Amino acid sequence: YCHRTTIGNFSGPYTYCNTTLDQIGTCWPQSAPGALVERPCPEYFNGIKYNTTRNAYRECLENGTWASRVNYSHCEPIL
Amino acid sequence: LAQEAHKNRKLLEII
Repeated sequence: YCHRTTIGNFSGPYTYCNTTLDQIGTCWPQSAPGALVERPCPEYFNGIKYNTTRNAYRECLENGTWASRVNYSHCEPIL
Repeated sequence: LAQEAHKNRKLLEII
């Protein structure tokens, strides 16, 4: 439960991906199978980079769950 | 920055 009490209606797995957390704290909202859920990673963990052209492509599984591992390694300094 | 971005991203591979 990432949205908490103010999450909305219903509350079940079914064929839809729901709020999922991450090591760095990346809260992934509701979704579904075969859905490319992309988002710019929080590289600004101090104050580095002044462009930021990388992304985090975390697609959901086809059965109805999140993928094994997300490609967050694409994040790098401003060089 | 020079030595932070690394640890920052180093924590990204864990994701």
